[PDB]
Amino acid sequence: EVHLILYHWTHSFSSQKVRLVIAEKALKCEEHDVSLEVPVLVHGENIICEATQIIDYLEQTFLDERTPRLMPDEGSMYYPRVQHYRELLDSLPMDAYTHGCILHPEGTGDNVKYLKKILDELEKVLDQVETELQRRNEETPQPWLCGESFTLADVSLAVTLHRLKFLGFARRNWGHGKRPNLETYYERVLKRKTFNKV
Repeated sequence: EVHLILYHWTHSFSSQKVRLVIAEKALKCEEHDVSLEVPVLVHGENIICEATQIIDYLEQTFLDERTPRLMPDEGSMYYPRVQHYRELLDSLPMDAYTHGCILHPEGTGDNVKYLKKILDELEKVLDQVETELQRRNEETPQPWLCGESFTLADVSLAVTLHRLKFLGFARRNWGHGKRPNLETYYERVLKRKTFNKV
């Protein structure tokens, strides 16, 4: 029971990731929606910016047995694998699918080529995730992406999937015969109560 402050943009993608971690870790936090772009966490005299650095801080700093851990031990068996999927998902340029990376009309020729690149990049990441979720299925007599416990890889995936639904990508990328494990996963995430709150 410590008093954290979080300054965020309530509809931003970074904000949803950080607030989900904070809900999962069951931490008290006074939230300030400062919209009118990258989040800021204050913990007494410590001031941490950017979702990934805020989340890493929250994991290292709150070691109380009462607060759950979203990661296994750094020398544990499956830490490298969870770190791998969390970085994979966190590398997707989620803000770039709508407009690309060049907005001026005079770079349309190259913007559409960049949009192809990242959209092919997105297809492989989701394909890689769907095989991993099948491997988990083939070992269930129920587990999340990397193992039995909800994890930072699952935080990045739940929010990444929610974000892709919002942008109109879900219909062509899971359900209706396509990537059935992702559909089940997203359906399970929506019912989780920490995610529902955000």
